[PDB]
Amino acid sequence: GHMIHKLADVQSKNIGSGTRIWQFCVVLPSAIIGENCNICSHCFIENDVKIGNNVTIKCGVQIWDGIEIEDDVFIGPNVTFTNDKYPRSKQYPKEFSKTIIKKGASIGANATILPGITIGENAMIGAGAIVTKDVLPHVTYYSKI
Amino acid sequence: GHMIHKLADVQSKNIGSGTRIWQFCVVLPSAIIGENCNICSHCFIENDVKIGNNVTIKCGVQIWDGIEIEDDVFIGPNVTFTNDKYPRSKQYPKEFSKTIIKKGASIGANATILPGITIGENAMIGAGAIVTKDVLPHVTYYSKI
Amino acid sequence: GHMIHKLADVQSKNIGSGTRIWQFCVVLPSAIIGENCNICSHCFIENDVKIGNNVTIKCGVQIWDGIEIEDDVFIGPNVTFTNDKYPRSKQYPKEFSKTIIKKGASIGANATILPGITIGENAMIGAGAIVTKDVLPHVTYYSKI
Ligand SMILES: CC(C)(COP(=O)(O)OP(=O)(O)OC[C@H]1O[C@@H](n2cnc3c(N)ncnc32)[C@H](O)[C@@H]1OP(=O)(O)O)[C@@H](O)C(=O)NCCC(=O)NCCS
Ligand SMILES: CC(C)(COP(=O)(O)OP(=O)(O)OC[C@H]1O[C@@H](n2cnc3c(N)ncnc32)[C@H](O)[C@@H]1OP(=O)(O)O)[C@@H](O)C(=O)NCCC(=O)NCCS
Ligand SMILES: CC(C)(COP(=O)(O)OP(=O)(O)OC[C@H]1O[C@@H](n2cnc3c(N)ncnc32)[C@H](O)[C@@H]1OP(=O)(O)O)[C@@H](O)C(=O)NCCC(=O)NCCS
Ligand SMILES: Cc1cn([C@H]2C[C@H](O)[C@@H](COP(=O)(O)OP(=O)(O)O[C@H]3O[C@H](C)[C@@H](O)[C@H](N)[C@H]3O)O2)c(=O)[nH]c1=O
Ligand SMILES: Cc1cn([C@H]2C[C@H](O)[C@@H](COP(=O)(O)OP(=O)(O)O[C@H]3O[C@H](C)[C@@H](O)[C@H](N)[C@H]3O)O2)c(=O)[nH]c1=O
Ligand SMILES: Cc1cn([C@H]2C[C@H](O)[C@@H](COP(=O)(O)OP(=O)(O)O[C@H]3O[C@H](C)[C@@H](O)[C@H](N)[C@H]3O)O2)c(=O)[nH]c1=O
Ligand code: NA
Repeated sequence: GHMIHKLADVQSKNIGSGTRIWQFCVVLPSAIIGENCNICSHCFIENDVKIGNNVTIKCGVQIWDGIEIEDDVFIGPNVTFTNDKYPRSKQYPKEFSKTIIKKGASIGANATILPGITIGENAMIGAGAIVTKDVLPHVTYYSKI
Repeated sequence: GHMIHKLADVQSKNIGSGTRIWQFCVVLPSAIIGENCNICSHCFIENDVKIGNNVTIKCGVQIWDGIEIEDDVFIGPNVTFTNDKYPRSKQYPKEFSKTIIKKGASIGANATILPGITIGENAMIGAGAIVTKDVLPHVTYYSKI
Repeated sequence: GHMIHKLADVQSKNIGSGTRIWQFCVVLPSAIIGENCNICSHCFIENDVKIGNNVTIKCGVQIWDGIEIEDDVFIGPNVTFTNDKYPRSKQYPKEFSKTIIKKGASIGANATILPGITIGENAMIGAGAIVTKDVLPHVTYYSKI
């Protein structure tokens, strides 16, 4: 089975065995979540979303439509994803940009990921980084201070 | 009418027709919100706050006392506002700094807005930007990496 | 007494007189919180956590295992802490890195604090800063744009 906290609003039935979803999470009906994930408190997970197995999503993360997370990915707290490069209120694009975070990659706390981004397998994104371009497999990327 | 999610704590009656306020939002009594706004999950909206019509506020946004949002504004997820330039615990200023986000402006995901800031009409703030000075109407501003 | 909002999940009994804990907070059993703290909405507070007296924690803050906050500290909204320098999903270190935020220090909104960091007494961390090294007592530190 999976553990859905009574204080979460989980509307998806597509949740793998051993997955925990914690307090004050919202998960919309079409979200797919694999086995042995940890979805920590205060996350939002939209409809057009696929999350693999053994994925850690720390508190305060929103996963928008068009975002895929592969197996064994770590997403740090307050990591921010985007799917609309030039957002204007009530101006809905035909297609949202797709982001993919590839197997085993890690995104540091409070990093910001621009639309249409690929983060390669086993990459490491520094805490607080702004990711405006694809990060290659196994690369450590951070924003200079 | 307006839609207030049963899992929100909305204490304001000042909410325009067609406005949606989603799960785990807090809205204090004196907040004014216009028509056809979307206040996504996990937002906080204080008392001395005015939000216009057709405003999109994505997840994880707090709008403090002294902040005005004009019509047609887009606020990206996890955008952070401030109203106290030199904060010390339990040291309350006589007046909070005022921020105004002007008609049609857009603030990218996880941007940070310093106190007393004006963001001009139709401006575009890059995701993850730190805004330490006013942004002119129609200007695209982002922090260099 | 202390005020625990009915919409918070506070599991700790170790909460000082005059402390307020607001909506959609999670506080795990072993957390220690002093007197006259304000824990604003949408915070997460883990087990191996000590918070002193008169501490302000604004919305959207997570305090992980290994983090101590001394008296009179101000933590801005959406400040992000970390306790694992090279995070990989399901790879648990023997010891989490310890962070200490020393008496009277202030951390600006949406700042990011790397693991093992000391922020000295009465320091001021700029909004949106990335803190990769200890900040000395009474120093104002911010990330250049
Ligand atoms: C990116 C990271 C892996 C760097 O590790 P590293 O390659 O060992 O880097 P170092 O610690 O040797 O630092 C090298 C330099 O980059 C800087 N730097 C390190 N991490 C940085 C970051 N995230 N942003 C900006 N600069 C950073 C250091 O200040 C140092 O600068 P210097 O050479 O001028 O002294 C690490 O700092 C990090 O960000 N880890 C993620 C932590 C996290 O978010 N955990 C998840 C929540 S628990
Ligand atoms: C700011 C923004 C509009 C820039 O669009 P643009 O003017 O087309 O910019 P470009 O994509 O041409 O990039 C120009 C340069 O600025 C950099 N850049 C772009 N956006 C940046 C940002 N937010 N922060 C830092 N650098 C940024 C690019 O890396 C590029 O650098 P280069 O010239 O060295 O290659 C866009 O990148 C952005 O941030 N959009 C907001 C996304 C968002 O938050 N959506 C809301 C949630 S869905
Ligand atoms: C860091 C801070 C205290 C700086 O105050 P200060 O020392 O008076 O700095 P100034 O306003 O004189 O700015 C000096 C320069 O640093 C820049 N700067 C200021 N704060 C900055 C920040 N947080 N990040 C990056 N640059 C910053 C300014 O743009 C200015 O650049 P310039 O010299 O090129 O014009 C203040 O800007 C700040 O970040 N306050 C925290 C606000 C907050 O988070 N409040 C909590 C929530 S209410
Ligand atoms: C009991 C409880 C837990 N949680 C979440 C938030 C908390 O940190 C986490 C603990 O589960 P875990 O499996 O021990 O930890 P997790 O894998 O998420 O993260 C930990 O390990 C990794 C490797 C570190 O990088 C990370 N910084 C740690 O927090 O689960 C909640 O969100 N609510 C809860 O009530
Ligand atoms: C069903 C549901 C929705 N929401 C919020 C969060 C979700 O993304 C949003 C969907 O409503 P929308 O009107 O389709 O989308 P919105 O206008 O907010 O944003 C979308 O369109 C803009 C133009 C894009 O830039 C943006 N990135 C998109 O998310 O409403 C919640 O917070 N909880 C919910 O249960
Ligand atoms: C009524 C209510 C309040 N709160 C929190 C969030 C809100 O901003 C705060 C008000 O309490 P306060 O003691 O007046 O304010 P606080 O000390 O936290 O912060 C204020 O003063 C400091 C000095 C400023 O730097 C800061 N920017 C201010 O918000 O308490 C909630 O989280 N939920 C609530 O329902
Ligand atoms: Na943030």
